Amino acid sequence: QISVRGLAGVENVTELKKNFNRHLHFTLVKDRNVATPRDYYFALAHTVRDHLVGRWIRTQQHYYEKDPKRIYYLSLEFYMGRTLQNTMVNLALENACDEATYQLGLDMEELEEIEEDAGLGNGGLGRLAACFLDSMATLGLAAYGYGIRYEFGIFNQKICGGWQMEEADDWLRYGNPWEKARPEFTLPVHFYGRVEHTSQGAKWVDTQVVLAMPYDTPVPGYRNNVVNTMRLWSAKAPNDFNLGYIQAVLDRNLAENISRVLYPNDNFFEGKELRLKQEYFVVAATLQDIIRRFKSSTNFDAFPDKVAIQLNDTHPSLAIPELMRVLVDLERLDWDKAWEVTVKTCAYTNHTVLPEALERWPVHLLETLLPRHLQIIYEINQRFLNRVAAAFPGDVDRLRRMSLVEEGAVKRINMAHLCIAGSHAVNGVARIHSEILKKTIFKDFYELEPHKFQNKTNGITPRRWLVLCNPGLAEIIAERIGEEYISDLDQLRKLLSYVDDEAFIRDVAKVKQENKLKFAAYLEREYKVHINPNSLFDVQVKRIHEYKRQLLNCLHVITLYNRIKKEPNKFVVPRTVMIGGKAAPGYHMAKMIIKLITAIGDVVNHDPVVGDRLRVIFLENYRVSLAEKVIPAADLSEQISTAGTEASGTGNMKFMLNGALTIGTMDGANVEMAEEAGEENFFIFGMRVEDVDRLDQRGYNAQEYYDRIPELRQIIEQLSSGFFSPKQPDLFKDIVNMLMHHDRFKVFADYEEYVKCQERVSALYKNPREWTRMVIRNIATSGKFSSDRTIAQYAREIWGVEPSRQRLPA
Amino acid sequence: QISVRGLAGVENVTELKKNFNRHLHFTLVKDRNVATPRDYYFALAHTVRDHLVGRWIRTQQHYYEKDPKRIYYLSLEFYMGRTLQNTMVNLALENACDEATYQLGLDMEELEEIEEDAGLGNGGLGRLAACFLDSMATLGLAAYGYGIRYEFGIFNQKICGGWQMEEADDWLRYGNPWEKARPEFTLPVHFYGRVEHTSQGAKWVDTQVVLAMPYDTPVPGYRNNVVNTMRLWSAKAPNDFNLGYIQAVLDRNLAENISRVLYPNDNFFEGKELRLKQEYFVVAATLQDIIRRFKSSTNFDAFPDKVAIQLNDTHPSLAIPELMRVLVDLERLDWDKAWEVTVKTCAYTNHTVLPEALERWPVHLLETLLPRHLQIIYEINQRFLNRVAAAFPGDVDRLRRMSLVEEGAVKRINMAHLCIAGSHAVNGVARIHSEILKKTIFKDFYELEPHKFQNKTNGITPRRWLVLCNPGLAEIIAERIGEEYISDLDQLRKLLSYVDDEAFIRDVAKVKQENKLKFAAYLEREYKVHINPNSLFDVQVKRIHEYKRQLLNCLHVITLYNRIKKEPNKFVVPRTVMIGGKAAPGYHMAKMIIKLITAIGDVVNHDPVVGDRLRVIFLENYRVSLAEKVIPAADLSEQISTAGTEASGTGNMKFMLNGALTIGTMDGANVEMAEEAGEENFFIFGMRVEDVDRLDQRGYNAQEYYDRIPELRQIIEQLSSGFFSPKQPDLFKDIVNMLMHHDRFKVFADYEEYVKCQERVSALYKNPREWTRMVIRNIATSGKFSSDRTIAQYAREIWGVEPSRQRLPA
Ligand SMILES: OC[C@H]1O[C@@H](c2cc(O)c(Cl)cc2O)[C@H](O)[C@@H](O)[C@@H]1O
Ligand SMILES: OC[C@H]1O[C@@H](c2cc(O)c(Cl)cc2O)[C@H](O)[C@@H](O)[C@@H]1O
Repeated sequence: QISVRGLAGVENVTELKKNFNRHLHFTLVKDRNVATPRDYYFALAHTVRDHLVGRWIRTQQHYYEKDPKRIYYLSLEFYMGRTLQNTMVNLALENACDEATYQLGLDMEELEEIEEDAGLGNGGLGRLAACFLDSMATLGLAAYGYGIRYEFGIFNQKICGGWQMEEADDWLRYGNPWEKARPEFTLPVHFYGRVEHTSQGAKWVDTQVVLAMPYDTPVPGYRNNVVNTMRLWSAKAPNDFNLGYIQAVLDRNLAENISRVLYPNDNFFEGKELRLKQEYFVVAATLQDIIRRFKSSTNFDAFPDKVAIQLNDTHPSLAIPELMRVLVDLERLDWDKAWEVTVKTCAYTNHTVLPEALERWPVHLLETLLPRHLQIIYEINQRFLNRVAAAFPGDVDRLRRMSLVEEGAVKRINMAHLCIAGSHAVNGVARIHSEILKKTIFKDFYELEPHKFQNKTNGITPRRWLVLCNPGLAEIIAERIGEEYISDLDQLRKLLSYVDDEAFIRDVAKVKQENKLKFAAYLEREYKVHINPNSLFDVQVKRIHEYKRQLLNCLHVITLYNRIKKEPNKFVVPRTVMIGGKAAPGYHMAKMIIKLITAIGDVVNHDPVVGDRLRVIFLENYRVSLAEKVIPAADLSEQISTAGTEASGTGNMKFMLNGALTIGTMDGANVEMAEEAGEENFFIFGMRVEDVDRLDQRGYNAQEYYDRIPELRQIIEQLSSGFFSPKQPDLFKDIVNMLMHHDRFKVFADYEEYVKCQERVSALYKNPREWTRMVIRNIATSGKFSSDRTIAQYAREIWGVEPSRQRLPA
Repeated sequence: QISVRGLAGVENVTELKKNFNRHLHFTLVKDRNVATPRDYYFALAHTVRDHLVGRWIRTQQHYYEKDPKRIYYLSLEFYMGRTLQNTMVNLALENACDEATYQLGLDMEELEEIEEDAGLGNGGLGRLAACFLDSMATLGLAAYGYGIRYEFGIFNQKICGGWQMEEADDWLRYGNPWEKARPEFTLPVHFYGRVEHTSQGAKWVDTQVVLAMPYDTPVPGYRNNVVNTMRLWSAKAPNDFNLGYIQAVLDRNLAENISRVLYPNDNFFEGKELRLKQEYFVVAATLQDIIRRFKSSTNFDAFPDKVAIQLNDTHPSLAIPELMRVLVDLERLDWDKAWEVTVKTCAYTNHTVLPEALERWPVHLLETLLPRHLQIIYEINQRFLNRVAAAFPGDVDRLRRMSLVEEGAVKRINMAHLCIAGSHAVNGVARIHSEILKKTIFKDFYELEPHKFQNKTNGITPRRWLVLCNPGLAEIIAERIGEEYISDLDQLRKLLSYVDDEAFIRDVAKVKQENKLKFAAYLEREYKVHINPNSLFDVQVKRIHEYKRQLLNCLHVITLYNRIKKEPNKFVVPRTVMIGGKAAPGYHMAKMIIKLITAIGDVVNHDPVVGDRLRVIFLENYRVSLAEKVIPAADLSEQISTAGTEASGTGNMKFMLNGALTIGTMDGANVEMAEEAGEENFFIFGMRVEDVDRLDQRGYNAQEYYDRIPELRQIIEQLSSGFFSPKQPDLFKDIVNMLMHHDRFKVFADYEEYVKCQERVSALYKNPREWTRMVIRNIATSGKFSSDRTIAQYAREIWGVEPSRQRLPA
């Protein structure tokens, strides 16, 4: 149908059809009379998978022969989403499969909806890893993603009576056609035990053993015939485990619980033992696999020339002392040489400055679980602090500030400090974030080793986040400037010469309207809710957190409602306000915010005087597959975190690429986005980081704002009195109390500027032509935020490898 | 190479080779450079599996269109063994695959050894179910095997210091290519809860739900293109199970433990709750599936015309009250009508008379776990005892004897009594066993309903137990009489006209010698033990139990050793005595018997004076795949259970079919075997059932035998003093004490006759020609013991269906 979706040749369509029928018969053991729609999905998936394997085998063969430097990306999260469409896009198979399935009497889009999301991440950090894998394959790097194959991913969110309910994400229930179990590469991982010192070094003995079994998933590059590997470990008990008899067999579950479930916290540290076991499990298995592959190329001098290990946050920080353990205890290298290799091999990416998100493990936990690693950590600390002492003699407070060991009630290890000490590069994820790191939390470290600190602004893959989810927009762009931009997003700048082109303006606007109509229909079909497709689609989708300030959005929504009630017969630009996202199960305040949103909807959506001028919808079960639907449909993107709290954001970039305008604070990547597009083409409001600092020094008093803003006072009084909860008048007392007395994120301080800025948004929306022209100026300058750019910078500036756009033979 | 293994046509071999290469590439994602031998096995398995699916789909389609009466065989055990070779044999693919793999540079037998046994059974009962499935498919019956997909089958047995060690049988580790998950047919099973009585009957409420997910395995008939289904249920937690968050997800294991492990007891009742849950789980899921299939053909009058349910022992006895529950509570049939349907549908096979093996469940367990079923059981009992009271007025002791409810310390339900009451047919498994049932334990029931009681003598499949495991013998037989006997074993009688044929005599003897040489080499290659291939192979392989009297064998072995030590330079027929089998983990005495066997070996095998004249080997990890190796190699089959204890035996039939002579008591099927071959061609010794009864009435005193048999006295003195355990002199005190004071199985009483009979065996072995002639007379009369005969009798006399040897189209 559309050009960017590839060729549907006679030979190709015929071959796809026969292979579809072969899989239905031989693989699924079905015929057309008994086949379910799910059987049809699987037949398609296996057919597409067949096209991957040839390239997969030849890619890994190519790496064996050429022996390039290998990049190992270690993460506890890979938020992959669905694989079928992505695979078709990257292999240029989409139109051919669409035609083939149509001729078989099937609708491909319907089959695509059957695939479960691979939900092995929480949000931004997990999705970044997924975008990064796509870009590394597209840029021809010999890269491997290593993680855990969780049996249960992020929970499915149900809303019951306005409250979030969690249910297990049993994503493997029907099987996963994309993964290949590799039980032959099973590796042992050790826990507990004790340390013995001999004549020939230390020995870690009396350990409990858990097996790590790898499952490999292919990662196709964009039309370059490269297929890299994501290797995910699964926990298995050894066969003599606990070996009355029946109980011993049932107790195997204990060991296998390591890979059972993803911790559902985003930007929050929960110091539970099972989480620590997960972190060591991934690191121990991965490092053995790395070293095995290195030896099959004795002399570890060349190790950093052939291996790069990227630590995604501090979660795999144990890679540093584990590498030291292997090099010193097992390979018998001297400490100083081992340390040189480790530092040159490892690099660390920081993703947050929130104190509650920083990993600080109790010494007593590491003592029992990983006694040898604790010893190595102490030795690293001693040697590091000796360097600090020599550099800044007599500065005793610096020594205590920089220590890997934090003293106090319980002694803890600061994992971020470990990562900096043992890595040759430390990077933040947006320019403002990387500056904050050097100025505040890692200032001491920056002073000691300034060369270590870098910036790598985040990006998103234009394959999933434009071509896949928004083919209509990708097509009208390709009509003007060709197809090269899909792997070279800077080419979108060429669209600036079309900002006054009336044909293009109409097309951009048409694509958005189509996206909005399709999404409006989806809301009725799957959730029975009626919305006006001509209204402004005002959307905030992201994890529910206090710092992300969904509450500030709520205040604006109520302001709009109160203004309509005050002057009903006055014209207002109609809005559909959509908010979605999951709350961590134990995060009470975030759960209360969800309830508030639904409660506001309950009042607003049923007020006759409001009509179809204002609607508030909570988007249930926000996840990658839902993002692919709602983002192309959005008009306004809400990126309203308190300045200095959102390290980067990536949702922001997705909205920019898909034709939404942004209302946002000067936080994270918003700063660089506004810089690229021009501040006049962005809706910037609120405190800058410097203004937040000034308020903190003076002392933040929310009462001041309540006293001086009558509209804000009305809302707080409505919340307190039970306007949005008539049967439970005091339901939102915790929210009001927090807002009034202990708001770390200064919601009130940005309220006036936010509401004023929102008025400017509504004004522009009244003029469709000038709204669309500003949209074009955004899309056209979004090129910097391709993860291809991000990965190219990592490759050149951290890993020491050159990216390549050259094809491998088909 | 050999005729019975089928044709290796040019077209077939070429096609197999290309499909092998396709699976290696596309299915396994490997090439010839990285492929492991296990990859080669899987490529072969997938290639052979492809040939099954066409026939599988068309068989199940045929059943849908023709709507025949369906046979449901319910068992907690299916001891299937390996599937690859069996599939090739039944599809006539063995020579073609052998040729194809040879041309690819691979040895097929080596690949066959890679397959794990499907060890989902304990011994005789589990293996009978497997033989039965083969025969039902071969006889063209619309039959379904229903059971549990245990994650862990029978434990692997390791011998350490002469002691049995158990390790988990992780048989699914590498995947199972034969099964097909059918998550679309997932069914809920209910546990616990309580009963509510309404206006419209009883209701079972507040239950805990476990999901039952089916996995289907194909069962090919012998060259008739029929492929039936074995459906095995796997336990799954529902997604809202327990739905802090992490613990709730980890607790899903509790529900899923139902299908985790096979209880490793054979012929022994362990009244554990998890076992009861397994028994209900299989029954509840199966019956819903049965009824679903029946409704898709309202009126349950025709139910018994379209459905037969065979209960394999009492393990699935809950099918009776579960069918009543469904019919009465859910379908709203009146009691009397529901009961008529149930009785006409169900039939029960008894497999034991041992009191310790009979299932007697505590009322308090059923009360908590299955409250509605207990109520139904009481009502069944009340109505049944009313019939007994009317038939035998005033006989109050009969009422208490026949009750389904046993009074005492703890009230129990006798599951065997339930089965008789609720089945239209009750059968034993050998003529003597079925007579014992009518005369002793079920005498009261036989008097009330004589028509109910039948015999169905057990059998074994001649596919696995001759063609597959002994191709050399199958071939020399086919040369003389053709190939028809493989599905018509009575044709072996034609071999009687060859008993004086010198060519045939030499061939039979040659095949045995070849089998013995191959097995002697196996013992060195995989277990580093040296044996003399010219010695008599004296083998007892079966589960270790007191009733099977491995101890009587031990006494004979020591007698032979003591006789050699007394007269070293006297000639004795050389023997290799092989004993193998697993002991239940909690069965202390059986574990002590294994230790005794190894201890005897330790002394005997290292005595220089003995030389290669006597060897004692314990066959480690006895299982189906090992049976296929050792049985064709045997000269003498030990079937020496105390008369009246072995219900049938099936190992006995396997040895008879494969050219071993039998030393045995007149117990189980031994009686019918001796009858078929002629008593002169069998080595029969010891007490008959009547002699055991006379001894019990008088009182068994073992001291009498000790006092009057000096050779027996010497052995007991050797055991007591520590001759076979010099470092632990009292190691075997428990064994001596049991033998002397509390031997339920009268080992001493048969010792003299056993030793005397063994002398006659040695005498015959000295004359190879007359030994072989007797062998021919055994093989020739083994036809009755084909499971095709057994199943034909079940079909005609119990199920009311006609078997068919007619092909379905290829
Ligand atoms: O860098 C990817 C994303 O990581 C997010 C992020 C950082 C973390 O440290 C953890 Cl544990 C989870 C997470 O989603 C940041 O909040 C977001 O600003 C950033 O865009
Ligand atoms: O009928 C099959 C076999 O079942 C055996 C047998 C009977 C049982 O009741 C149980 Cl629980 C397990 C078992 O293996 C009998 O001991 C044997 O004599 C018979 O040949």
